Amino acid sequence: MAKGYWIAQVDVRDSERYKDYVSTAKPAFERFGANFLARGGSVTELEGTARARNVVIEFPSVQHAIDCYNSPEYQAAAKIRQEVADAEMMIVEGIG
Amino acid sequence: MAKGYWIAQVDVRDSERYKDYVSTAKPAFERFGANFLARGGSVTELEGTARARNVVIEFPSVQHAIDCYNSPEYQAAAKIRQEVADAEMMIVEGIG
Repeated sequence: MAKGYWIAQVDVRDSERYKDYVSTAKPAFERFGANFLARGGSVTELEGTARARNVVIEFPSVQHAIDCYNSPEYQAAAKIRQEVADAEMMIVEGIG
Repeated sequence: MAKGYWIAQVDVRDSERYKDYVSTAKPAFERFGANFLARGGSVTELEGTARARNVVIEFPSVQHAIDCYNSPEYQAAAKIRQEVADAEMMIVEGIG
């Protein structure tokens, strides 16, 4: 399979409650083989404005990434994030 | 040494000229150790609106990625792209 690249771009509103999301999402990420490539590292804006917090996660497949997002655990954690942060999130299929 | 992740999110108006950008960008990418992880692969939108073409390039370091972007070669190619597409581009530092 091609890898699935989960990419999240995030501006955190409420940093205390954002850790609540990070910690309750973690079991879903681990169950689905999340390989974290970047999590909130230094951002160099080249063209356009970037959100502050950028995350790139490699999954064994797009389907692994989708199932993780859809898991009861991730879905519950996401409720938290959605209230305390603005984020665009997507899965891009890796090269074949 | 942390990797540099060049992430480009692109909506292309003229695919024909965009191909000219890709091929003229290519020697710069090669010079600076670009390892393409995703290159316009299908997008699953999870939250918020994605641009159609999304590129994830792994570079040996953030400085490699920056040097690639600032090189006369890439900058010449980029002018084609800036004419024919809307794009956000950034480098995120890998884990570390």
